[PDB]
Amino acid sequence: MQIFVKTLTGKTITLEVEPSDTIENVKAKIQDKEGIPPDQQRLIFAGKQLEDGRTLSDYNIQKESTLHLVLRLRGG
Amino acid sequence: MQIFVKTLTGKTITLEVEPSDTIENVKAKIQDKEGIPPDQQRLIFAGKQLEDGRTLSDYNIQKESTLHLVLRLR
Amino acid sequence: TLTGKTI
Amino acid sequence: GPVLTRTVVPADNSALFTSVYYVVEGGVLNPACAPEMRRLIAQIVASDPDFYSEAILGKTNQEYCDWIKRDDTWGGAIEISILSKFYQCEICVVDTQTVRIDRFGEDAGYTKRVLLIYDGIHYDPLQRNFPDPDTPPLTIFSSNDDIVLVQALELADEARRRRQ
Amino acid sequence: GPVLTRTVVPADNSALFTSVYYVVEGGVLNPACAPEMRRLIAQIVASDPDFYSEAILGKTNQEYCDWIKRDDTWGGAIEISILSKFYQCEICVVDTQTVRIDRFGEDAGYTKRVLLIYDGIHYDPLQRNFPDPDTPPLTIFSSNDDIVLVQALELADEARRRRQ
Ligand SMILES: [Mg+2]
Repeated sequence: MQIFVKTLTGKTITLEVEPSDTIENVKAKIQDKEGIPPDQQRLIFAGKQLEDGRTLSDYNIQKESTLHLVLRLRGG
Repeated sequence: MQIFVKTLTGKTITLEVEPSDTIENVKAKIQDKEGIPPDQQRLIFAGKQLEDGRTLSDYNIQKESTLHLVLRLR
Repeated sequence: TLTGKTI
Repeated sequence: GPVLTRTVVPADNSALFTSVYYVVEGGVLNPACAPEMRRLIAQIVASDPDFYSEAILGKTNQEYCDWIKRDDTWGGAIEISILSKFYQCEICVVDTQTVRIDRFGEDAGYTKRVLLIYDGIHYDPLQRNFPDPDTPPLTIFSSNDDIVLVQALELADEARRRRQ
Repeated sequence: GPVLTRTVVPADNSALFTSVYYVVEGGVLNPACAPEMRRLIAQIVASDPDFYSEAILGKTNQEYCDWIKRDDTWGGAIEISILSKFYQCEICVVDTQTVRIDRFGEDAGYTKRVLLIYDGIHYDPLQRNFPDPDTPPLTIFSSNDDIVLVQALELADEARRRRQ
């Protein structure tokens, strides 16, 4: 099915997934599509940061759901 | 022939090509492998921006290359 | 200090 | 050809703010800007607790505001997205860890673009230097100017190599 | 006597963990300890669900374990009580905001004691230095050492004094 990822940078990533997909594989699909390394990804859905071990159905993520992406870019 | 492309997203890419393939048809082959609209994209070689009508012959690129794709999002 | 940052 | 160049700002924990300031102001290094820029962040975070939720911030809205106001906390993506809008320009972070560019203000149609270089720990501003004695460096580029992004990507490659 | 010495750890949201690590390991500065210490804490919280319940957690057991393992969330009293048992020592926190010492593990008869300083947001580890620089600072004290409590609380009295 399809889900979306709204980024802080601005764009919205469209993805192709199955509810059986791990959050891990969700981040892996983002690396393939946008080059962003998994470790640098925070996905927030429904007021929770998504944990890698779980699946999209565990977080009750359905088709046309919009996830939120924030990059770990702290420096100083 | 066969070439390289680099995205700003940190990805090195390869592509199937011939010296008569226009840039627009090179700007469409990106829609085939990555799905990025033509009007959103810009290609660059040797510090030059590559208009659509022009061809990879007169842009003097053939083999063992590198390239850069840059997005005009909207 | 090592790494390090000081104001 | 003019050359993309890093200027090294103090690594005092505020280098994100100092670097942003340097580029949006056209090349002004002023470390004292940081406390004010942080207060501006806190003002904007507190103004939208619906968006800046506990989930996004990893703590309460109020806690985040107090945290970011400190002189020892590091700015990141939240701060850059905010500064992009405030200054109404694209803020392109060139990440030399894996050599990629994160473009804040990507889809807001700003006319202006600025660049920071980031190694995972430090931020410094980038600028274009000219070989002509009379032409001062430029830190603000047109959103049309995609070649500067290419030069930045290469500078990222080189910077990665040199660091190792 | 003379006040204790503060060693500054990064304000990177894991300062509690880094500070506890620093003192219990005798003076070792390692911010990379944090993901493991958080994991350790999640184990314990999940290792005894009946005890570590939503009543003291502020959210469900599983919610807490997930929360405390984020790299951006703050540890507090729950984490200090747990780490106090784990490292088998009194953990005494000088609060410069409230001007007092909170002692964790006081009634358990631990033989040793460590000190942290806290300003309401940021933890740093405290130590007692020696003039002989070849002698490493001391970070673990007898649980009967009153003087170390004094040298620590002075830092808090001095902070309040400065606000006046
Ligand atoms: Mg008592």
